[PDB]
Amino acid sequence: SRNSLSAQLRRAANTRIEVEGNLALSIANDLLLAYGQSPFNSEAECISFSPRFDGTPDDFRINYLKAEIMSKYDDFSLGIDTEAVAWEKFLAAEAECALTNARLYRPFNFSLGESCIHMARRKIAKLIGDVPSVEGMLRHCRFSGGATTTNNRSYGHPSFKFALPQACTPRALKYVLALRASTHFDTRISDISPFNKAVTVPKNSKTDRCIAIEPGWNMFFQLGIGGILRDRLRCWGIDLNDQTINQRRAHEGSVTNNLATVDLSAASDSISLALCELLLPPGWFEVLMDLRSPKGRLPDGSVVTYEKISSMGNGYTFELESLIFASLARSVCEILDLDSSEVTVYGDDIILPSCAVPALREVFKYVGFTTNTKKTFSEGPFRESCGKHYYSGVDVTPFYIRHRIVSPADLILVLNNLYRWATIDGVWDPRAHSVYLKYRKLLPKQLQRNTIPDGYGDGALVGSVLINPFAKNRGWIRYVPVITDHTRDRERAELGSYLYDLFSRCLSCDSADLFAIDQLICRSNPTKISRSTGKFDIQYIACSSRVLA
Amino acid sequence: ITASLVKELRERTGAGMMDCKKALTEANGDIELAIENMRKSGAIKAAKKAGNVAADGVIKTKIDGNYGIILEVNCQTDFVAKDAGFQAFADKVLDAAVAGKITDVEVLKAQFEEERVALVAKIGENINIRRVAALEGDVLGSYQHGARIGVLVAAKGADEELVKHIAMHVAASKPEFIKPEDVSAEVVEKEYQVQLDIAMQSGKPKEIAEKMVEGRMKKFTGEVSLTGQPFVMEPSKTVGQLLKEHNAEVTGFIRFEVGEGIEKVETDFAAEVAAMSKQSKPHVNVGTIGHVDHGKTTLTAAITTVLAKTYGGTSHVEYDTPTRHYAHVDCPGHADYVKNMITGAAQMDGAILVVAATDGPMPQTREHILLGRQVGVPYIIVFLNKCDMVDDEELLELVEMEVRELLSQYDFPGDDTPIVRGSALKALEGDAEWEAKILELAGFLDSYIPEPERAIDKPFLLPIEDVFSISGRGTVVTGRVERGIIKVGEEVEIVGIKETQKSTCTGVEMFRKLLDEGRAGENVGVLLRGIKREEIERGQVLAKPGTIKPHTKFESEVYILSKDEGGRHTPFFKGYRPQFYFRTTDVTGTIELPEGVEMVMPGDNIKMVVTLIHPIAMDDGLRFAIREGGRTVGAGVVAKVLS
Ligand SMILES: C[C@H](O)COCC(COC[C@@H](C)O)(COC[C@@H](C)O)COC[C@@H](C)O
Repeated sequence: SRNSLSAQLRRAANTRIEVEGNLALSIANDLLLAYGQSPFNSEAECISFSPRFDGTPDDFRINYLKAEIMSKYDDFSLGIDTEAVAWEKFLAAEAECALTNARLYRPFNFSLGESCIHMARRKIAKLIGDVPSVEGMLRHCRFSGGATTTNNRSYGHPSFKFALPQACTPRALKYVLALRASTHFDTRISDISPFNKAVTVPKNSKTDRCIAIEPGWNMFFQLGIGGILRDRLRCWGIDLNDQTINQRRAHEGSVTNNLATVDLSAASDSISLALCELLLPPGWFEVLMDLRSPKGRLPDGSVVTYEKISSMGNGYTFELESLIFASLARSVCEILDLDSSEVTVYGDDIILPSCAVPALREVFKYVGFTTNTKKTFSEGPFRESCGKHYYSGVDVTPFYIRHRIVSPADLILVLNNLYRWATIDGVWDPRAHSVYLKYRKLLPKQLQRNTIPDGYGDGALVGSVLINPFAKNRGWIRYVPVITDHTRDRERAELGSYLYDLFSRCLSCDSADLFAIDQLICRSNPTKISRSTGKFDIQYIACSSRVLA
Repeated sequence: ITASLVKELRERTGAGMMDCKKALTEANGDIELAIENMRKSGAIKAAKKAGNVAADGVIKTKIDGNYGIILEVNCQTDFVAKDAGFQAFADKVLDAAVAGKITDVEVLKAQFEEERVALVAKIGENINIRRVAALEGDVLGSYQHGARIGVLVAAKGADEELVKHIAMHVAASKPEFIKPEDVSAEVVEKEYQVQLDIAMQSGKPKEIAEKMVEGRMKKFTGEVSLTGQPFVMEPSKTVGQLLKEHNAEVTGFIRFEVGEGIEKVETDFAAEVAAMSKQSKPHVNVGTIGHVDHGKTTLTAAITTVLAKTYGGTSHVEYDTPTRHYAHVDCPGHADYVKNMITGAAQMDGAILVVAATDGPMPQTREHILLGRQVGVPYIIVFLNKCDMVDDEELLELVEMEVRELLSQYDFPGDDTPIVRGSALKALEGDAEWEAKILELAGFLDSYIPEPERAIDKPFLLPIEDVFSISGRGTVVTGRVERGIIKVGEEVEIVGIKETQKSTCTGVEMFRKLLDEGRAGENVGVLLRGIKREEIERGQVLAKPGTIKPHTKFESEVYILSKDEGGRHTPFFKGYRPQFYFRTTDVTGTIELPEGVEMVMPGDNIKMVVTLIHPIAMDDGLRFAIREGGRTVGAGVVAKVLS
């Protein structure tokens, strides 16, 4: 006997979207029709459509949306085993490193590959020194919020990493022991084992992605290495905390054609032990070898002895590959008389002068990397880096529908992505609008009208907040209801939480006005654990409307 | 020509000290001719200041029935804008405009030119009447948002308060037109032919770009017109909808803002100092305040130069004495300094009031001093500049005494204020006799301004960030020691939010070591005897017993961020209820606005009396943030504890 707006909204959010067939596919096909493109004839066409890198930007932008939009949809019935496909590639890459490890440890003959290794070795040494410093490890070691061999996702919070004894490899034991000696708290090891756990996460409709879950103490120290590398790379003008650098350089390359964007075909699994030993100072290599996991256990129980140095889940992998790709790209520049500060890297994503590319491909073949010609761009109007895609200066970044659209929140996310893609300054491209209004009708009535401004997430439809009948101005602040994941409280590990806090606080154009003000805010937040139930809730947040022109 | 006589001509004239000495010279001891000579020589003095950029001043409005006037009068600094003499001028001009329905700015100018010249004579800033306009209608309303923004509104079928609210809106949202249709339809068809080129380059169909540009142009025209704007006192409805509800109509409106469309040439204090400089341990914050022509910048360059030469070594300047490091800012603007002070971007331990002995105090000199009083600057030192251009030493004594009495009038120790008699120019040239004065001034900074209190020397205080129950050990709170020292065995109080509780420190701890004590600056765990985890929470503090108290109600000085500073874009009014952030936590509160204030705009300085939902450990000087859902929109300083 009390249907408040808040209860009404919650009821609406907890219904299911009822529709015949693949809703995602229907939305995408109506979108293509509205832009005068042919629709996808079948699910098979969705994942195998190639765009043409010519035409006006308008033509290309929708054509590219077409090639991408259902590229990652995870609910097709094509009988593709995306896990088995991944494990196949995983074995192939490992076999690849095997060859590389042997060729590189193998004995006047002259070579671009060897020369770049020689030059990169010397430059890396100047950059990172002989051995990782104690000060750096002290500043950068920490636990992450991810799984470890002992902690599944729900026990992933750092407080549980201090609370539960973590595993470690034989070579990492002395690191744990040095940590243990330095504190009165006791740090416990659950088991000593050389195995990490290999598994698959989603990537696209054709194949999963292989990753590793590390022993937690190893991870703790890997992150130390990762942090140090990230600091040092700044001296090469590479900031691994800022993806926008690469994004802009991609845009620039799409206009000037003087910069190339190079995609490395998951060569984050092709970094061989041999290459690292040749490029890194012996002190560093020893440490990388101490902290990696030498072996893996696959989901089916079979084991692997790793030919590569490490894989995506390791806490220094992202930084190590950045260092390795950068140093090679910069030596290729030196070799060619190009300015090596023209090189930027962000993990897998490399940007350097278009003229260097052919030489880079040769060096990369030689060190056991496999360059994907289709995603490497050194001419033509198109470039792409770090999530942004450009065609002659025009932003043509697509959006993706990843999952079966089931709940109103799913549909709102899709509609909001359409909005962001199809509007300019809040004004709709009429072609996309018609599709948006059509599919908006599938939402429960109240959620059709409940709008928020852009930049406030996807718990409601992006639109104008001033016409939202559910928005309420209280004490001159406007509050708007948004859909959230419904959760239940869990108890935090009390001592684990204390160590996390104590460890974190002990491990340590701006106007002067808002700078001193920012200093006011305490940045630490108490540990609070929740489990999400699968249901939806409603929460009121403070909102500012879009500004006037 | 005695000093006594010059004094006589001074208080009869308001003219500079030497101007009187001089005019009493070429007129013999005849005071009356002197009056006339100076009054005659005023024209050129005003003419000389006339090249000075003057972008400050006031907006004035006055309504008499259905006729209203809005007026702008400029000057160089907001100190002079606040001055009683300037205010009197502008009110006189305003009254004349209304009475004689004068809307021609040139008639207005010409009619007051004599007073203007006489006002510029004794105030020493370029003062000018800028523009004047009039508005008529069935019902007239006005709003002044301080001195900076003035609004006239004419309407029909609307009551007095409706019009007032519309005026307040116009002041905040700056509509250009009344209604979308009113937009110079020929000024947007070029911008529509400019816009559709921009759009139609993607190769996007003719129809698409046109259609999108059209839609864009429609809302662009809405936001620029009254009718189309969200009403500031109820943004879910436009002013147009408001008007229909009242069967009323807006006839016209006028919005003036001081300095609108005048350059806005910002100054780089630090660089001007360094420029001027070239051609020629405890940390203490100081600032210069005084008249634009009296050599504050010259003095600062002389200070940096002489101290470097002698002792070796937020647009600010730095310099050192043997015992202190100084940071030095200029205080050219009242509102600007108040804002910097509130946000913590600036904070004087002492002020150097710069007065040119050739003139002596200006009328606005009290405003300069009053600022000190208002932000509670503990100490003022005076530098009498341009002393080399003064012959009679007894005239210097005349100026000295004028300054001392002004200081005492505002409760500064005028009689005990150090006053240096120097010359920034002569010291900057290298004359040692004058460099000696600079060193003397730095001696006073050293001796007269006490070294600010060090955190370690204050009573212990730790803001509590989290609380834990360690099985087998007890309760531990974590935080950074804000001040003082906590030692194992000492008693502490848990202050704020709840009733105050007492406990005993049984340990102090860092990740790597157990400690006997925790000291200001240090991040630690403090172990407590007896007390349970659920009896403590974030937002409370640990303190030496009796050294801090919890309060719910306080007077504050508050700065509200501007839109561009990432704050609000709309104003708020009487019942504003944001979060107040004290040290580690948001606390909900209600505000009382000062008498006569009804609207607060982004970018405003304002005093508010705050009342918190629960108590918080605080004393005078505690800085806080004002927040809306985690976003910072303002900043405050606790000025006085209440209930
Ligand atoms: C005991 C501690 O406070 C200082 O060194 C520990 C250590 C520093 O890294 C050194 C580097 C791998 O060359 C690891 O040393 C173990 C070696 C000698 O086998 C790691 O420091 C990070 C912890 C203590 O948070």
